[PDB]
Amino acid sequence: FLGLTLALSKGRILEETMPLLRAAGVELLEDPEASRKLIFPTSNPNVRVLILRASDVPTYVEHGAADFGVAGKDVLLEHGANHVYELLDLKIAQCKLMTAGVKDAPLPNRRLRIATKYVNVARAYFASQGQQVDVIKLYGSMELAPLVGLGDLIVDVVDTGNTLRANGLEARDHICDVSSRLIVNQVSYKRKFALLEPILDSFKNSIN
Amino acid sequence: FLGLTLALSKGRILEETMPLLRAAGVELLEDPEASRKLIFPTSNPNVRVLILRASDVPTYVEHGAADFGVAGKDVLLEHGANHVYELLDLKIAQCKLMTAGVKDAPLPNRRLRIATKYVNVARAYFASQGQQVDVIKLYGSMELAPLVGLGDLIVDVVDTGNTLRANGLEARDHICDVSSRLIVNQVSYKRKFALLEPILDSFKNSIN
Amino acid sequence: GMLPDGVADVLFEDAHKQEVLRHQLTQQLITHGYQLVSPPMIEFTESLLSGASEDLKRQTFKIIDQLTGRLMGIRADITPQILRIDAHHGGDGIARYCYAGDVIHTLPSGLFGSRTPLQLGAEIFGCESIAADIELIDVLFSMINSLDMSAVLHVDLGHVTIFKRLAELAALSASDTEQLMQLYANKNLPELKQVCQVLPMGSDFYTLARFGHDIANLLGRLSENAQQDTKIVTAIDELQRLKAHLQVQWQCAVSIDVTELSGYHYHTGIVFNGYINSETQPLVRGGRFDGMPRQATGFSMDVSRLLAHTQLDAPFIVLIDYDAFNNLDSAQRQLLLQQVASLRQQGYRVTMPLTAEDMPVGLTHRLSLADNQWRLHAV
Amino acid sequence: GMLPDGVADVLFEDAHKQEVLRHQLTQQLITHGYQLVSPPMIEFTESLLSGASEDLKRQTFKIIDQLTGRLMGIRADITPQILRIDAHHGGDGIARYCYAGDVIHTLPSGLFGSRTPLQLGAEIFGCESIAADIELIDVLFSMINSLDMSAVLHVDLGHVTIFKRLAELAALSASDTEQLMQLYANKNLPELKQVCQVLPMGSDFYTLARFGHDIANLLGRLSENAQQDTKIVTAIDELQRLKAHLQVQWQCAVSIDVTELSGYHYHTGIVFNGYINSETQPLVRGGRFDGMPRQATGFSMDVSRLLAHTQLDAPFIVLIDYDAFNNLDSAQRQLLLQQVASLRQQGYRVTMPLTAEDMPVGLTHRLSLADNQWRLHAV
Amino acid sequence: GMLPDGVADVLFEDAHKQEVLRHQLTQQLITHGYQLVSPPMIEFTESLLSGASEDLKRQTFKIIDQLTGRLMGIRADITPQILRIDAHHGGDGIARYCYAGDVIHTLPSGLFGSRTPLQLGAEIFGCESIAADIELIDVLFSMINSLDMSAVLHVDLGHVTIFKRLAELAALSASDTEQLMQLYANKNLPELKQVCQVLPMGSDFYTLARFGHDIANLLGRLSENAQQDTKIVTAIDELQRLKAHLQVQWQCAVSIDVTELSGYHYHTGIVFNGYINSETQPLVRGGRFDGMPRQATGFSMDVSRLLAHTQLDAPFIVLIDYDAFNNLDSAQRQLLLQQVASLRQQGYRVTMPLTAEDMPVGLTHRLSLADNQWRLHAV
Amino acid sequence: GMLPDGVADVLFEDAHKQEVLRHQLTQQLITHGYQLVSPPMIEFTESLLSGASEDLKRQTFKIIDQLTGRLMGIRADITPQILRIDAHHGGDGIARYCYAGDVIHTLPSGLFGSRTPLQLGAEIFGCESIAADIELIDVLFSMINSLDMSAVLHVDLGHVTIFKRLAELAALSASDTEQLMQLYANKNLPELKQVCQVLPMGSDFYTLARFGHDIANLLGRLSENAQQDTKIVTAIDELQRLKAHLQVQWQCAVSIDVTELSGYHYHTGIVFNGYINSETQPLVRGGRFDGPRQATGFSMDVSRLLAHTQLDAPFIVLIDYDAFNNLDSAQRQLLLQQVASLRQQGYRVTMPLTAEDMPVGLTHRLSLADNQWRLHAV
Ligand SMILES: O=P(O)(O)OC[C@H]1O[C@H](OP(=O)(O)OP(=O)(O)O)[C@H](O)[C@@H]1O
Ligand SMILES: O=P(O)(O)OC[C@H]1O[C@H](OP(=O)(O)OP(=O)(O)O)[C@H](O)[C@@H]1O
Ligand SMILES: [Cl-]
Ligand SMILES: [Cl-]
Ligand SMILES: [Cl-]
Ligand SMILES: [Cl-]
Ligand SMILES: [Cl-]
Ligand SMILES: [Cl-]
Ligand SMILES: [Cl-]
Ligand SMILES: [Cl-]
Ligand SMILES: [Cl-]
Ligand SMILES: [Mg+2]
Ligand SMILES: [Mg+2]
Ligand SMILES: [Mg+2]
Ligand SMILES: [Mg+2]
Repeated sequence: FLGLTLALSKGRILEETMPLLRAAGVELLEDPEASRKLIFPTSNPNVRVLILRASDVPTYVEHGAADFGVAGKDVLLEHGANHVYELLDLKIAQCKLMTAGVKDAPLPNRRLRIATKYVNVARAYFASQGQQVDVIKLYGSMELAPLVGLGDLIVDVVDTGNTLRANGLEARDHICDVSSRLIVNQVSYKRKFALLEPILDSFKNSIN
Repeated sequence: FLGLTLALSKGRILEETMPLLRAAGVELLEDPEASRKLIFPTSNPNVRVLILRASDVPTYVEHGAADFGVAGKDVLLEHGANHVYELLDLKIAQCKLMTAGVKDAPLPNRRLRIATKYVNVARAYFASQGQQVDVIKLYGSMELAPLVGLGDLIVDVVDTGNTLRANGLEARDHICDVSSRLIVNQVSYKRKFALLEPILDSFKNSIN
Repeated sequence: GMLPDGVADVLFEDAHKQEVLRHQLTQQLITHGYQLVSPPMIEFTESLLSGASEDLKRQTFKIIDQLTGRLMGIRADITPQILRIDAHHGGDGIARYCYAGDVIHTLPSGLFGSRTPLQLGAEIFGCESIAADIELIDVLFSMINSLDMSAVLHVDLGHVTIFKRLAELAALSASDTEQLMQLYANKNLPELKQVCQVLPMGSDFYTLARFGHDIANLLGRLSENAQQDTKIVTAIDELQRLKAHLQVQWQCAVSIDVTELSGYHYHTGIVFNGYINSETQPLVRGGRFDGMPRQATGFSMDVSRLLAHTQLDAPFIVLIDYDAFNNLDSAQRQLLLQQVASLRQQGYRVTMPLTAEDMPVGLTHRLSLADNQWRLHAV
Repeated sequence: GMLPDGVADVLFEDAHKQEVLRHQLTQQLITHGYQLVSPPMIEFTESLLSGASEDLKRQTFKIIDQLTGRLMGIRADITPQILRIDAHHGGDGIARYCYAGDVIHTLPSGLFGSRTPLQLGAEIFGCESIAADIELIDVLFSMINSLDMSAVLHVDLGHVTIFKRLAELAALSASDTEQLMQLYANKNLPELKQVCQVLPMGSDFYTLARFGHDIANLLGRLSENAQQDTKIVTAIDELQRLKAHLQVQWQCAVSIDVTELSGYHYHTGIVFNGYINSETQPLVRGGRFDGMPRQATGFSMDVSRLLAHTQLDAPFIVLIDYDAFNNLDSAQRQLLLQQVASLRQQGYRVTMPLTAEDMPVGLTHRLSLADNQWRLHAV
Repeated sequence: GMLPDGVADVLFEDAHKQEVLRHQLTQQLITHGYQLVSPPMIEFTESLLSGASEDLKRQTFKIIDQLTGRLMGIRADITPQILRIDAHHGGDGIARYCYAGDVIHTLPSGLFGSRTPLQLGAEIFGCESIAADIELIDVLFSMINSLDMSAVLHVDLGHVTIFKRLAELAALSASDTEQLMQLYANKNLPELKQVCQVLPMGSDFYTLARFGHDIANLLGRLSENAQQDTKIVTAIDELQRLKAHLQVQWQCAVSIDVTELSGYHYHTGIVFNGYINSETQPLVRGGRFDGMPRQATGFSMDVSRLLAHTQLDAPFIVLIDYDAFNNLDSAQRQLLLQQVASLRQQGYRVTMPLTAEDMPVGLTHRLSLADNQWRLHAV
Repeated sequence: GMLPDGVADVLFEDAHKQEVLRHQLTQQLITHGYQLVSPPMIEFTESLLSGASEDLKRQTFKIIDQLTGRLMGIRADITPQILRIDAHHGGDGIARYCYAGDVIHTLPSGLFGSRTPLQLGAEIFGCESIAADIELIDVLFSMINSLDMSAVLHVDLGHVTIFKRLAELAALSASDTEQLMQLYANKNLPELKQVCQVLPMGSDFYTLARFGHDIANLLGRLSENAQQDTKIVTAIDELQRLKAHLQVQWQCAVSIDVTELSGYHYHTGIVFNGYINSETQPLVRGGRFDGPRQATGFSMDVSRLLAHTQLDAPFIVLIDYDAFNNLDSAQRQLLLQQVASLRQQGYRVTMPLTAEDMPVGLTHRLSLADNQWRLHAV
């Protein structure tokens, strides 16, 4: 395939990216949620789409299996964004990386245990605060971890705070601001700029 | 909580473990599918159940946040079952860890790229075959990886083979047999053996 | 600064508590007739790692003695130093020793473990009898009860002799032995059942992992050859006596795991692991070991791990009023200093202020001059 | 076994004495308002050797953290760890800290000096005033008097500011500054005299060495410019207040040496060195140094060097009679063990025998049954 | 056995090819007047990481010297060793060095990249002129052309002085400088445009990213303050001369990127990055650096990365027929061995067999006997 | 700047010579059928120190792989890596390997030894016959002779099988065996006499140290039990054969020491030590070792040949700065063509950056006289 391969995260990022893609002349020809297909054609025959789990988007782009992709800043910070160009902040899927604990519970005098997907971000954050922490990698939902004593705190993305409050947790510290970014493979940026540039301009103009 | 905490995986593990629990006198008080709850009480007031992503079950169990759990042997091999006891082959969700590649595509002569969830299993397996490999971690679905050239092979669990064949892939090498195992925290096994024994006996009786 | 992993400051009230604990437990051991020794942090590796397992050598940092060009180690374990001391001072009779000092480990022992424990321990040399082990148990439990914790110690008992004997009778290879120990550490009964079907006396090796917890019936489940082996019969009986003693004398919940084989190379008999609440790493480790032919048994614990489970009385933190102290003439100052010395002798923490802003952390009381008299008032 | 040079066992009664001293001196510091901290033995060199002298760097053993591959060290000095702790926890105000912990040195200081001292100390951060230095003296001599030694503590006072200020006012090169320090350290008056003839303010550098011991007249002996210099005037005044306080309040013999310039780069003012009898290396070293601009002043000492100058009362070492004990019924046993518990609470060291031959080292008394009553008899 | 990531065996014909490449490239550099030096794999960190960037420090494995206790490192870069050699042997004039040796990195740079490169390079010390950078280019392209590759080398020129000078003239804070560098690295023009609208001379910083590629018109796009800076003017002129020389003399495809600011701390001027085909990590890295005020410029490359792009003539792999050889009389064997020595001198790989089965790998010819004469026959 | 003890730069003409030596010796081994391999400097200790003796372990610097947390080692010996390579690539037949690379030691072995030798070697796997050992010797000596040194190689032969068999037959404990090795290590005959009197077959163990040098009569001096042992008879015979081969084929002065037992745990038979002049550390170490797969080989530190070898004086040419700058563009390209030819012949030609740019060791100037460039000696 000689065109561009676009890697997209499923769910909220997919939903908020569809308009930008529409404006750039790239619509999917079917609903990914109702499909067995893994590679999707688009209205532009020079572009195809992969629908991936969020944490796999940087992996496909950096190895050149996709030429470019859309991923949350949370995923890129945790993954390490070293081998891709973060060309554009798309200002979609805005949220916050935060620490969170059980509602009203005090910090225990012993060393803090953190349970989280965002293991590198957790260590990096608590390093800058001068706190020493034990960190436990989780792959799934984190809201349960404080409630059954796995960790004292979690690190997760928070938008409204409703998921935290519904599980008897509260947001504690703000780590950083998150939004979805366009990442580009370093080779693809040179070899396929002609194909890329119109699409990058259309995304840039949509964000205005 | 003074009783036992049981960590279960969603899906095939949960559905096939419910009967074993029922025979042991433990029934969930409501349906997990139609519930927002994370912690579930049972008909036995000394047992409560956690519903986790499969890869987190060994984590919760080894740290004692769960006293015991049901987990695929694939997940335990990948994670490392060094800090937990593997007491029983429950013989549910029987399948195989295998390599898989594109249908009829022969191996390239160059260094092989393996894309997989099962990074540690893959390294160990290809090391034992005297094969130098480049391993790429994936969190999501692995069937896409050979089709966009991310890797030459994948390592994944195979039962019928229908998911592979539906995506233009074929099973290649058998790595090992996999089934769900009953795991127990070491401290829990020592301290709460009186609570554990009847349930473990029930499970054993149900399986043999 | 940021400290290495498994390395923590103990600060302020926690440090004060650690000092109190260290001192109380040491004095208790002394008053039970254990001779306090305080060997140094470093020695030549010749002495410090004499007869050491591969585990202890990997755990010991090495450093260079510039005066001789020789290797030294920072101790990972005080027990090898007690061997050295006992060899020169101990004689052929019974000798008792205790100690409390820092040890350093290259890697943590387990999940988020400390690399800088405050190791406190007691050892009895020169007594073959199970009575020495029972004295250590009694001294340990007495020490534990003096701390008035709400945390509960669960005791797990093992006995390396049982497995070592079966290994010799079965004539197991080094690789078979290493495989079984690996499978025992994870109590991997499915794979152990497979491996044991193709091994000599494999029926017994499986039985140890499957039924080792049930110590009253373990002997009958073993093969005819293993039942005739006196050391196996003795080891099982030793386990039964300690179990009974712990339940009767101390109301202690005891579990048995005869496949507990960590420290295979240093342990020579009964082993003891005390777990605090549900914490993964044992608080107390002990058991029988080899002197240099000389019997030995002992335990040790990280004093630092007691800090989350113990409580001191709230301290009395007192500040003398700055203005009123400066208004005093020389003879009134000397009387106040006499009064302050007396309060300090009772355990009040009294600060003499350097300025009007000088404020001790955690202030509870002021010492204030009212009608030519100094009195304490709460803040 | 051979131990390395500067590395010794502290055993038995010496170990008991060291335990008592560490604890009592620590409790005294806490009662004077100093917060106990217990930093770890090992840190990353980044923090441990931040702003260190070349000597401290060379004195610090290096080791590799196997979890990061970064450099760590074994502390040779606790003070830099107190800086780290104070930077994070201290705030802007006054803060007091004390500590007692093992440090390790690559090379000994004195002839046959220790490389493994038990370093005990106290520090005050955030007070510019000489009052802080006087408080430290009060604390130090309160501790020394509690030791009830026959040995005499002689105190040398210096003040590095005097020489530093003269060197700045004299526009001394690094070369001349080094030469003067060498000559001061070696007490070579004749060469000092010659070298001073060709230096600006040379007579002042000579005056420090020749007449600095007479601190009451030193200011009037200096040149017009040095007499008027504010830091020199203050420094000399500080020496006089500190001398007067030591002799008057604490009955301590004080000598002045304003040419005491070791630790030139760490000391920022007054320096204190306490000597025990005629021993060459000071027991106590102290003075002003930098925090962080944060004021700091402190002292430290090797607790193990107090062992040879302190005494405890002879211990009571008791052995329960074996035969009589085993002959008791459970209620009698219970009565005896309460009586033994009371003895142990009073510091008696009571061994329960494991055999008829179980004999504690240094036995002083037998607790024997005679006429249905248990009593102590001297051996 | 499994090898670590970024660690590979180089085997057989690849090894032979690596040997030929290392030798021929070293000999070429020697013939251009570069002095070969072979510094060791390990050194004290004092020398090895003198004035090292933070990156180089992290990339260097640490080990302890057991003769001194001092810290050593396994070299991650040969250039600091060349500085050391030049400081002692180089004098004040021009000095030329080349080298070829193994270096180890703690982490790989590229995806599945090597941690064990065979680093080859050349450096010129003591020349300020652009002429020295031009000579290095001439030597590099002479070497590249000798390899007879079909792969095309694309050269990227930058010059760190331009941005550094703009940063000074704009009085940028560290955090502002770091933010611009991250945006340049990431090619984020839209966010760069926004950050540059709120910065002093932000229009020049945005110009570097948007119009740096066009070097002929770059000076004339910059502000008046930047156009008046001689260092910026010189830097741009240096870029133009190098570009012209690479197109004229070598017909090289040259891109300019003045936002190429990796190695911001070691580079001091003009930089070159040679890329092979479409591989992401540059094959050749070069540029101006400091001779810690000694001028230095150089380049290096991993020789092992040439292996995939170069070919040798197929090897002649000869087996002497075992049975026919052992039927020979002594005189016939001597004549055959003379023929074998002659073949070996011309680069034939002749195996003298130990057995009838002795079979070299990749056999191409047999030296067989046919009608009383020894000839090569293809298999 | 100062370097660690036993760590030396190799500089300038010595570096050039080291590179020539490395290349020539490697190419010689390749032309004798040895497969070149270049294993890495670092590996996991799991592979690198698989079945390693305590001395090899102590000599190996350990480091941590940040990617996995596992211990790696910097190689102190390339032979274990050849074993790994042979196990995967070499099959059941005969296989030949050669190598040349840097190895690193934690401590120097012996008086003022190097810790960073350039280790060059060759190994034959899969041949039990003494013929493989003979082939290695012939290769070795062919390499040594090609260097045209005036320095002389003395060979010392040993055979660990003789002592290993006597120790098994006598049923010695570990501590007795170790005591005999220490006494053998510095041939302490008086104390060996005492220790041997209390040991089983003690006169055999004393005979090795005392009469081991006289290999023709050694069998006749051993006890009747040792004389009946087939492996002892073969070992003594192997020593006689190699001694005769070295004398007849190579005119080599050979000494025998059957108590040469350093590397007791890796050597499985014949051992070979080559000494250059009177130097304390052998230049060449070799011997039989384990692969059940037979192996035998040698290695040497290439850097130790530098003091004993010489290359021809180099031709170091400087082009005249002023004449070069006065040339037009077409004339420049003709000179460069002429210079490219000089370089192809092995001349070292400096194109000057300045009029003061002078190469070290200048022998010739290239000078412009009557529209022609010619070489003149300085
Ligand atoms: O602050 P809130 O508005 O409650 O949103 C926060 C949620 O978003 C994230 O999950 P994600 O969006 O990946 O999954 P979800 O859509 O199922 O919550 C996160 O793990 C929380 O569950
Ligand atoms: O050989 P088959 O019978 O097709 O089954 C194999 C599939 O099972 C697993 O799916 P997963 O655990 O994600 O469950 P799912 O198939 O229900 O998604 C795995 O990821 C394979 O795709
Ligand atoms: Cl909240
Ligand atoms: Cl591309
Ligand atoms: Cl990975
Ligand atoms: Cl299939
Ligand atoms: Cl529990
Ligand atoms: Cl401990
Ligand atoms: Cl001290
Ligand atoms: Cl490189
Ligand atoms: Cl060597
Ligand atoms: Mg111990
Ligand atoms: Mg200090
Ligand atoms: Mg370099
Ligand atoms: Mg070797």
